[PDB]
Amino acid sequence: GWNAYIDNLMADGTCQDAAIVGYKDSPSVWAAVPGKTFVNITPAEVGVLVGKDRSSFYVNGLTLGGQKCSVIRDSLLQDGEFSMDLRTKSTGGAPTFNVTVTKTDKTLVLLMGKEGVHGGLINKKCYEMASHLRRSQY
Amino acid sequence: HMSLAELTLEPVHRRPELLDACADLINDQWPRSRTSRLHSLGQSSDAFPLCLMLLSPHPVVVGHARLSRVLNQPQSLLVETVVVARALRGRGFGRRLMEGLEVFARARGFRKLHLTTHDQVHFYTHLGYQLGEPVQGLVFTSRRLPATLLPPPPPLPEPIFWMEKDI
Amino acid sequence: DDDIAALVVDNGSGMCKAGFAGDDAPRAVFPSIVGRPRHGQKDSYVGDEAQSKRGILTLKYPIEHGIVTNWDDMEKIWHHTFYNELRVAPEEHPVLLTEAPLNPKANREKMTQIMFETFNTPAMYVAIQAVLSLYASGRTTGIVMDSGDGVTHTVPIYEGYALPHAILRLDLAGRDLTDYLMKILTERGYSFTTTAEREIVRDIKEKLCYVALDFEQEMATAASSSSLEKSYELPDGQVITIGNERFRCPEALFQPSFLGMESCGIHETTFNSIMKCDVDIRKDLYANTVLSGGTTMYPGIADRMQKEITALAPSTMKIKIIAPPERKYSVWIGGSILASLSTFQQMWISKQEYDESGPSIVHRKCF
Ligand SMILES: CC(=O)CSCCNC(=O)CCNC(=O)[C@H](O)C(C)(C)COP(=O)(O)OP(=O)(O)OC[C@H]1O[C@@H](n2cnc3c(N)ncnc32)[C@H](O)[C@@H]1OP(=O)(O)O
Ligand SMILES: Nc1ncnc2c1ncn2[C@@H]1O[C@H](COP(=O)(O)OP(=O)(O)OP(=O)(O)O)[C@@H](O)[C@H]1O
Ligand SMILES: C/C1=C/C(=O)O[C@@H]2C[C@@H](CC[C@H](C)/C=C\CC1)O[C@@](O)([C@@H]1CSC(=O)N1)C2
Ligand SMILES: [Ca+2]
Repeated sequence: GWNAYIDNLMADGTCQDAAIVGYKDSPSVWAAVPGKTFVNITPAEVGVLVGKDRSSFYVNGLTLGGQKCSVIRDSLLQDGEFSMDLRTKSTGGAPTFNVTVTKTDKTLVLLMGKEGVHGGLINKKCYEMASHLRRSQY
Repeated sequence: HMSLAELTLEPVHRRPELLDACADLINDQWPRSRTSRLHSLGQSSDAFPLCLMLLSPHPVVVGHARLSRVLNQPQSLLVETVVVARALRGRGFGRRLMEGLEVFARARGFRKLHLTTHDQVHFYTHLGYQLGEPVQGLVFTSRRLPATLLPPPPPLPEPIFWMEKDI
Repeated sequence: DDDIAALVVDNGSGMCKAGFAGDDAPRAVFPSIVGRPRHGQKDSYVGDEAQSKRGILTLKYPIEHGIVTNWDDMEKIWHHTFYNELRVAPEEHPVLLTEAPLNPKANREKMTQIMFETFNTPAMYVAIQAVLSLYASGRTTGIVMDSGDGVTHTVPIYEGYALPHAILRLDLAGRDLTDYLMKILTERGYSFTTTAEREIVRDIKEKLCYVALDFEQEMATAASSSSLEKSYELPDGQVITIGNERFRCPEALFQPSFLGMESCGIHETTFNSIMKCDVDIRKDLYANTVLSGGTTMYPGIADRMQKEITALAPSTMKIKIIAPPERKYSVWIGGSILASLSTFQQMWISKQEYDESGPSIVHRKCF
């Protein structure tokens, strides 16, 4: 099933969280790593990611499953790119992690790297899975 | 391959007059720009990485090996660029170089040596190495740098030896 | 084999810095110029050779305001860097390049293509200059104000990742200040007008100019005594004297109207950059404002920034202006750090990745 895609994205050990989220009609997490963050994404969080206001989350930030993140790059609605790069925010010196969201025809693909994993690795990984899904008309 | 010469094992950065001879030795085997080869040897320091030379008094650079510390493995060292001068091979100097590495590393508390190879695997097994899994070496950094640093899913899509030895 | 150290190449509008990852200083610092006969060995002259022969050459800068505008000449600069300044083979080294903030998309693709197809680099990475300067200050979050020879940028950075939406650019830097000092030195009775005379004025600027804490008060001090006047000896032994021009020249960083520009000073654009950023990181930006670039070397610039930022920021806010001592070369030093980190191994674009994905790989992996 879709969990096979979480298995696939998680296989190389670079990421600590992954998910596939439908964003059309009523959004819902199609598949995600249990016990982590993306499994808890809300429709409202999906709406901010794919919404028309692409300016407020620069000053206000945004959340994924309740985890506050800072937007580094936003190309999520741009043809040929369809990706957003973020970094989590923490309190009391706890480590933060790089996140990339890519946007296909029907899904949002989300990846969170482990500590120290560079955002470029995460972005490339998420971009290739999205390209694979777009080619399948997904 | 019984070895008869008096030999010592000394870091390049303590015998800088021999650095040029050491570059000759290595580039003879693995040719690349001398600028780069001289710079690599110039990184040698007590903090690691450091380049050890097997020396003969009557002085000749008989051989060389690079020791580097290992990410997340304080007691490991990565051995690289192991070479005995081409004209002096087959006289036991390669064994004594690798054995000298063990003595040097163990005297400093290291317990495990790691290295890669393809064609010389039997040379290392002969000296007690066996297959291991990869490690990442720590490169030179200057002392002066800071150092603070639901639709159905569509279908999914579809060499060297690592040697180690306990010392 | 030893596995070899990466090269670090910082390409600026005026000066190029090249060296080896892990070193504490670049091996080569040379002008970023290509020279051709005004009216001989070559059709072109590059770097230190063009400098040597500048008397018979028209000089061109392939990098304007931090952006490559002449790719054929930039390729010459890189060829000169590898083979003449560093005397290395580029195909044997991973190469770390620096880029200006907001570097156009097609430029960084072309940068990638040239390194892999023309110089056959086994691996490469592109890092934003300001970010490297922050690394050299021992930080990963903060705002860098990078003023060089051709451009000034204010760049907020979170955990090592520049925030492009809040990056601000100011087409005002050291070469414009030199031009300005030439002009107001002429108004003092002198005549600096030629390209050669301009180089002399640059040296005057770098040796005698400073930033006043209170500009109007300093103008008054200069009018009421000679305590601020200095002397400078030209190559022909003739001696000129410089007064309030010492601080009027760098004052243009804070008052770009001195150059006829309708643009905010560096202090105010630093502030506007911070106010574009996430509410949750502004405190840290205010407390980690880092100066980089040769044009930040003026005595008094940190104090002046502290005072001006304080006037703009909330009265509660803690404001700290850090001027690292090697900030004239912090970009390069920051690249030496980064290219030496254990992590950096995973970051490279490999020659194989480039064959698979093409030049657009630079957009996915380098930010
Ligand atoms: C870690 C890395 O740098 C990557 S691996 C690359 C290793 N280095 C090279 O290939 C460079 C070219 N070769 C050399 O420089 C030398 O041959 C090396 C391999 C470094 C040292 O060997 P040599 O000096 O020529 O031989 P030598 O010490 O006299 O012989 C030591 C013992 O090792 C054996 N030996 C030498 N070369 C061998 C070989 N290729 N395979 C298996 N055994 C070999 C000898 O039979 C000898 O056995 P014993 O009588 O002591 O019991
Ligand atoms: N002590 C000094 N005082 C004032 N200015 C200086 C000093 N030293 C160097 N400069 C100026 O700094 C500029 C060069 O700085 P830098 O190398 O950071 O710029 P660049 O990287 O070549 O160009 P850019 O970053 O703008 O593309 C020159 O204009 C030079 O005159
Ligand atoms: C010592 C030095 C400083 C510098 O920043 O030099 C760079 C590069 C230089 C190139 C032309 C010059 C004749 C060659 C070398 C000068 C290099 O132009 C600059 O001097 C320009 C011209 S005037 C000025 O202030 N910046 C900046
Ligand atoms: Ca620069």
